[PDB]
Amino acid sequence: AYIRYTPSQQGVAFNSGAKQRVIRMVEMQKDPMEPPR
Amino acid sequence: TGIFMHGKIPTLKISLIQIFRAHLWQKIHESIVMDLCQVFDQELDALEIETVQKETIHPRKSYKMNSSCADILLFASYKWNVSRPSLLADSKDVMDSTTTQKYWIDIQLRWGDYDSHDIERYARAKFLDYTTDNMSIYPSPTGVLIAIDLAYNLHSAYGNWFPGSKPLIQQAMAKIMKANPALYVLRERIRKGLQLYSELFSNQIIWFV
Amino acid sequence: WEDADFPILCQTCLGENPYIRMTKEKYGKECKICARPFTVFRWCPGVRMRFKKTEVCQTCSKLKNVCQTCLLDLEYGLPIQVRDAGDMLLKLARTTPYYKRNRPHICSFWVKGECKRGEECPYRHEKPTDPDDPLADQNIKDRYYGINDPVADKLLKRASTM
Amino acid sequence: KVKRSRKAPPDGWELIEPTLDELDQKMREAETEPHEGKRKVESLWPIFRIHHQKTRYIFDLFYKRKAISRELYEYCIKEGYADKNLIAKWKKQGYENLCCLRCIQTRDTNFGTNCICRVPKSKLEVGRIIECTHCGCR
Amino acid sequence: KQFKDMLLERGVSAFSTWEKELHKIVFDPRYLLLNPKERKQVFDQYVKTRAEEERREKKNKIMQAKEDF
Amino acid sequence: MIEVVCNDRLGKKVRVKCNTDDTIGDLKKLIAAQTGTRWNKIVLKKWYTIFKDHVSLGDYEIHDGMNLELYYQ
Amino acid sequence: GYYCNVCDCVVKDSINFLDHINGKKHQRNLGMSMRVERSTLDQVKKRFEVNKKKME
Amino acid sequence: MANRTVKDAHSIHGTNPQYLVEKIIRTRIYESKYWKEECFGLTAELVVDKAMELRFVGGVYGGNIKPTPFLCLTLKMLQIQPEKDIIVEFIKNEDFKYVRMLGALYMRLTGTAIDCYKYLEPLYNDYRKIKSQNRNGEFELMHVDEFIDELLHSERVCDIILPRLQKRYVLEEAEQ
Amino acid sequence: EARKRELKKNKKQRMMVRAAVLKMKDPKQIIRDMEK
Amino acid sequence: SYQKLLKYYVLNALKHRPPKAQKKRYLFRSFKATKFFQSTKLDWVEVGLQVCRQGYNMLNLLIHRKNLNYLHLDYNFNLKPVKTLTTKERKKSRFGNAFHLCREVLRLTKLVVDSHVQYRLGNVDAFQLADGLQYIFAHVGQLTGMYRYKYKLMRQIRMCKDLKHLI
Amino acid sequence: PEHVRKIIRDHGDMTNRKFRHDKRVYLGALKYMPHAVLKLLENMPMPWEQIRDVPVLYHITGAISFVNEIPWVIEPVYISQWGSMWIMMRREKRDRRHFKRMRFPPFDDEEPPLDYADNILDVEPLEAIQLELDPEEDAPVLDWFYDHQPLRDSRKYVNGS
Amino acid sequence: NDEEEYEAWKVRELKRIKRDREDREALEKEKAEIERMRNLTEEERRAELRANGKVITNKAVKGKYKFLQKYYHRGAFFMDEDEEVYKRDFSAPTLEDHFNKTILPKVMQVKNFGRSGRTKYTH
RNA sequence: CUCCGAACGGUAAGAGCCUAGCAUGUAGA
Repeated sequence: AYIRYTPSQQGVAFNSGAKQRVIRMVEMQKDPMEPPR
Repeated sequence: TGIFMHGKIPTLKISLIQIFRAHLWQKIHESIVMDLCQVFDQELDALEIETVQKETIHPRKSYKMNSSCADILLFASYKWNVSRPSLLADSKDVMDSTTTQKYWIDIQLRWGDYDSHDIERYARAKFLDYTTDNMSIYPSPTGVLIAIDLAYNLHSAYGNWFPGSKPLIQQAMAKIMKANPALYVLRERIRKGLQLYSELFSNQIIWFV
Repeated sequence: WEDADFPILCQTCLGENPYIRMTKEKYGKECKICARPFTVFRWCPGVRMRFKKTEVCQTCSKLKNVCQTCLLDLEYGLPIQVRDAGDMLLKLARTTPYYKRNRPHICSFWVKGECKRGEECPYRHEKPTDPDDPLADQNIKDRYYGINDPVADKLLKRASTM
Repeated sequence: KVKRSRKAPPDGWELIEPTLDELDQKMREAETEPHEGKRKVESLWPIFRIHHQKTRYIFDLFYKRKAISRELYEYCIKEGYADKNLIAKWKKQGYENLCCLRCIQTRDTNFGTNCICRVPKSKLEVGRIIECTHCGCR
Repeated sequence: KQFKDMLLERGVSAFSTWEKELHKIVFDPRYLLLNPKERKQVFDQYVKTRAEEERREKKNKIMQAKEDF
Repeated sequence: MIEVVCNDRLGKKVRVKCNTDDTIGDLKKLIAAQTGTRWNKIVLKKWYTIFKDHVSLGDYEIHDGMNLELYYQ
Repeated sequence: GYYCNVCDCVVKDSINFLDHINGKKHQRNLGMSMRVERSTLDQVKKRFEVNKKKME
Repeated sequence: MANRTVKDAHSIHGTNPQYLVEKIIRTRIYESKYWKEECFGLTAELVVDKAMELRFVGGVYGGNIKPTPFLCLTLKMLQIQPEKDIIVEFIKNEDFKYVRMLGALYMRLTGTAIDCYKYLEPLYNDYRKIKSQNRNGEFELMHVDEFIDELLHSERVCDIILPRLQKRYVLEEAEQ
Repeated sequence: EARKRELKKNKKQRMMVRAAVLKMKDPKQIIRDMEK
Repeated sequence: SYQKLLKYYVLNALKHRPPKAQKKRYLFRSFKATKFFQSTKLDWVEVGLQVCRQGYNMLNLLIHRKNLNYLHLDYNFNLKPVKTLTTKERKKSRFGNAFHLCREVLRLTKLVVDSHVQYRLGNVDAFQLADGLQYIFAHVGQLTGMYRYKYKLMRQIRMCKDLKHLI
Repeated sequence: PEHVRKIIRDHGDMTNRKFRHDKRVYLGALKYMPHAVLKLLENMPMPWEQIRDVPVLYHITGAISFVNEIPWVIEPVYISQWGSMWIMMRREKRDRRHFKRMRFPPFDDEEPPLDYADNILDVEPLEAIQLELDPEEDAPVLDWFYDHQPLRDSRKYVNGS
Repeated sequence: NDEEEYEAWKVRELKRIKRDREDREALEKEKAEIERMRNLTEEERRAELRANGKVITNKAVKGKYKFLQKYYHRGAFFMDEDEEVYKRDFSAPTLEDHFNKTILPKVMQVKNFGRSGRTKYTH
C-alpha cells in the first residue's frame, strides 16, 4: 500500500541418471524505475 | 446564426437558438445579396457596370467568420477609376488610386455586444484582415466590406469606393436596413421571444406558365 | 494474486542436467491464458539451450493437468487435446524426451540475410521451416483448450493408420 | 581528455602528450559513432576497450617501465586519464588483465562486478563459444 | 589562340556573364573552332585574366602617383 | 491604458498592459517578452478569429479585460 | 464532390479527398509503393537529362 | 504514410529523424496543398524534378502558417533521407540554383559541423539573386551570401530552428 | 444551485431519448431494413 | 522586507523541536547497491543537461503514451498546442495538478542549466552571470508558472521579494 | 566515464536503440523519483572555483543521473570567499558602465543546449571573479582559497577524504 | 548588371570578413577595456573622471501607483533587444484602478470570494 | 506605497464516407 526436488513424474532414462535433479534458485533484481506493468 | 458568446449561460443559449429557428443568417445573406444585386441592376449602365455577377459562395459563407469571400463581383465597363480605401461616413474621398476592372462586395453580419457597438471599426478591421490575408478566395483587390450589426441595428462600410456610388451604396443600405423582409423576421422573432408587444411590383412585363 | 514455492514443471522442460539454476520472480509477467499475476522463474535447461521460462500459472496448469511452460503433461508427455479426446496414449508417448524444444528459435537476421553476429549468434542458424503445414500455426489458447489443435489431429491420425 | 587542472603540467608531461591524445582521439571517435549496427549494447563494447588500452599505457609508464615520475603516476589519475580503482584491481595477482564486468559471477552487482575476462580458461566459453555482454572479452 | 583573340576583338566584358556576352561572338567564324567545353575554358581564363589586369592596372596608377608625389 | 489577458488552458495565463492606439505587433512583443517566447511565433486567436499583425488594437475593438486564446505557431 | 471509384466513396472537402488516395489502404492494396532511394548515379541522370531538356 | 523514412533511418543526434523541425511547423507542413500532390512517393529522382520547378526560397507565409514549397520540399527530402553522395551532387550543381539551396540547407540540418564547413564554405562565392517569401506574403530578392550567412552564423534564418553549430574559433583551434 | 444540475440531468435524459429515437428509426437500422 | 524576514526567522525559531527519529533512513545508497545504478564522474554542466534532457523525454513519453499527438512541450518546458482542438481534446488536457508543477520545476532547472551553459559557451562571463542567477530567482518569483499548482509558494516568493531589498 | 555519453545517444526511437525494452523505466522511475533537480539545486559549481566535478550515479538505461555528492564547504573559508566575491562584484558594478547581463531565456524552442560543451569543451574560462591576492598578507590562504575543496590532500587540516 | 554584382559581392565579403576579425579582437578588447578601466579605477582620478554613460538597455520610467494599483511585472524575458515597446511607463490604472479607492467605506481589496492575502504595507 | 493566482463548475447530442502516430517478440511441430 538451493532446492532438491525428486522428479517423481518421469524418471526412467530422461536426463541420464535422473537421480534427484538439484537446482539453484535466485531472485531477479527489481530496478526501482518501473511503473506498474 | 447566433454566432458566438462568452461563458456558458444556458438560458441565453436556448434563447438565441430559439431566436434563429431555421437557417436564418443564410436567409439574411441571400436577401441582402439580392438587395445589392437589385440596387446594382437598377442603375447598371449609369455606373459603367457590365453585369451582375453574384458569385457562388459556400452555403455557410455567412456563418464562417475566419475567411471572407466575395459576395458579388461587379464587372465595371472599361478603365474604371478606383478611389482610395476609406470609410462610408467620410465625404473627402481620394480618387487617386488604381483603375481596376473587377469590384468585390462581401456582406458581413456581426451579432455585437456592448463592447462591439462600433461597426465601422470592426468593418475596416475585417477589411484590412481579408485584404492582407493570403488565404481566402479573393479575385479583386479593390472592394468594400459593408458590415451590418444585427444586435444594435447598425450599418457600416470601409473599403475602396466607386466613383459616383458612395451615396448610392449609402442610400441602398439605408433602404435595406429598413423594410428588409428577413430583417423584419428577426425583429418579429425578437419581439415575440422578448415579450414587448407595443414580383409584387410589375413594370417588367413578366408571365407565369 | 498467485504466489507459490516451486514450479510444476516437466521432466524435459527442466533440462538434461541434474543441477540447474532457477531465478524466482515474485509477481511477474501476467499468465498467458487466464491473465493473472503469478511467480515467473526461468532457468537454463542445458548448455546452448533456450533459457526457458514459465508461462502458464499454478492454478491454470494444476487444474487442467499440464506443465507450466509447454502445456503438454506431467504424467504422459502428449498434448492436452490428445489426452482428452483419446489407453492408446501409453504406446503413443515417448521416453528420452527430445531436447529439440529447448533450443533457440531461428535468427531472423539470418533469415533476412545479414546476421551480423557471425559465428556468435546465440540464436540458431537453420532454415525457417516452411509456413504451409498447420504445424507452423499453433498458438497458446487454442492449444491449452481442447478446441482446435494443429498437433492433436496429426497425432490422433497416427493412432489409426497402422 | 584534458580540459584543465589550474596549474602547469608536471615536469615530463611532454613525452606522454602525443600517445595520450591518440587514444583520446580514438575515444572521441568511438563516442560520436553511430548506433546503427550496434545490436543492443555493441556500441558500448569498444568504449571500455578504449578505456582499457589507455590505462594499459599509463600503467606501463607508472611503475612497470619506471619511466613516469612520482607526479606522472598520480597526477594523471587525479585528472581524468586513467582509473585508480581499476589499476588497484590490476595490482592484485589474480586479476592481471580483464575488463570491468562482463563474465564474472554474482558480485555486489546482481549481474556482475568482478571482471569480464574472469572466465576460467580451462572451461571458459562453454564448449567453443566465447562472448561477453559488457566488454565482449573472450 | 584565335578564340582568345576574338574574345578581345569583339569586346567581350570581363565583368559580365557567358550567356550575356554570347550575342557578341556567335556570328564570328572563330566561334566554330571550339566545342562547348573548350569555349568555357578559354572564356573563363579570359575573364579571370582581363579582370585581374584591370583592377591591378588601377591600383597601380594610384600607387605610382602616390609614390611619385 | 488597457490590460489584456493572453490566456490558455495549458498553464499560461499572462496579463499584458498595452497602449490604447497601439498595434498588435507590439502587443505580441509584450506577450512574448512576458511569458517565455520570441515575437514571431505567437498567435492570438479568439475561436478561429486569427488576429493579424497589421490591424490596430482599438480598431479591432478590444478593451480592458478582454481575454485572448494564445497559440504558438 | 470528389469521387473515389476504387473505394466508391464520396470525398467532400478537396483536402479530405487529397488525403485518401495518398494513403488509401485499398489503393495501397493495388501495390506497395514504398519508394527506396535510388543509387547515387540514379540521381545524376535526372539532374543531367533535365539540364539538356528544360534548358536545351 | 509519412511516418518513417522508408524502413530504417540513421537518426540525426539532434532530436530525431523527422523532428529536426518544430512539431507545430512539421504538423502544419503535412496538411497542405503542396503536400497532397507529390506525397505519393519521392525517393531520389522525382525530388530533383520537383526541386528545379520551384523558384522560391522561404519558410512560412500568411497569418495561418502556410509553408512554402521550398520548406515542404526540404521536409520531404528530410523524410526521404538521401545518402551523402546525392547531397554532394546537389551541392555541386551550379546550373539549377534552388536545388543547390535545398542541398545546402539539408546539409546544414543533417550533417557534421566539419562537413558543414567543408561543403557549405565554397557556396560563399556566388553573387547571384535569390527570391524569398517574407512572413507577410510579400516577396523579396536578396543575395545568396545573405542566405548562407544567416544559415552558418545566425539562428533560424527560416522558420526552422538550427541545431546549434559551434563557433568557428573552437574548430579552427582544434581542427581545420 | 442544484436546479442547474437538475436541468442538466433532464437535458441529458432528453438527449439520450432523442439519440435512441434517431437510432431506432435510423437510416442504417430502419430505412436500411426498409430497403431489404 | 526586514519585518517579513524577521517574521520568518521567529516563526522558524518556535517550530524547532529537537529532531531525533527515523532510525537513519537513507536514499540513493541502496539504489547504488543494485544493478540499476552505476557511479561515475561527469562535469556538472553535463549532468545538468543530462537531467534536463531526461526530464523532457520523460514528460514527452508521458504525453506520447497518453495518445495526445496534438500537444508539444517545446523543450523549454512550456506546454504548447498544435491545431487548437476543441471537440473533446481540450477536456483531455486539463492536468492542473502535478504535470503543471513538474513542468514548472523542470523549467526552472533547465533554465538555470541553460544560463550556465551559455557561460561555458561564451556568455558575458563576468559578474553578469551572478546578475543572471539573481534575476532568475526573481523570475522564479514571477516569470515561472509556480503560482498555480501551489499558492503557498508566494510566501517564500515574498521572502525572495523581501530578501531582495536585503541585498 | 564515457558510458554515460553513449547511453544518452538514444533519446527515443522506434525500437531501434533501446526504445521499447527500456521505455517504461525510462518513464516510470524517471517520474517517480526525480530528486536530481534538488541535487543540482544543492551542488552549485561555486563560481569562485567554477571547475565543479559532481560525481553522479546514473541508471543504465539512461533514465536519471543522480548526483550523490553532498557538498561540505568549510564555514569560515566559505564566508571569506563570498565576502571577497562581494567586494569584486561591487568593483565590477562600479567600474563597468554598460552592463550586458540581460541574457534571459537561452536556446528558445527546441535547441537542445548539449552540443560540444558537455564534452571535450575547448572553451573553459575558469578565471571568473578570482581576486588577485597579494602574497604579503594573504600568504597562508594563497593556494587553498579558490580550490573548490581546499582540504583534500592535506591530512593535517582536513579530517579525511 | 554583372559588373555591379561583383562589386557588391566584395562589399558583402568585406563586411562579413570584418565581422569575423571584429569578433575575435572583441574578446581581447573586452579584456583590454577592463584593463583600461583597471588602471582607470586605479590611478586615473579620485572621483574626478567617469568616461561613461550609465547606459541601460530599457529604462523603466516608473510613476506612482495611486492607492492599490496592481504591481504589474513587465516580464524579464526579452530586454537585450532594447525595443521601444517597453519604454511606456507602466504606472497607469489598468481596469479598476481608475477609482480613488479612498472614498470607499473602509477598504475593498478584492470582492471575488478569494481574499486569502492580507496586506497593504501600513507598518 | 509595489501582495501579482490558477483548474473544475464550459463548450448539445447526432446517422453516411475517409485518413493514422502506436503495440507482440512467444508456446509448438
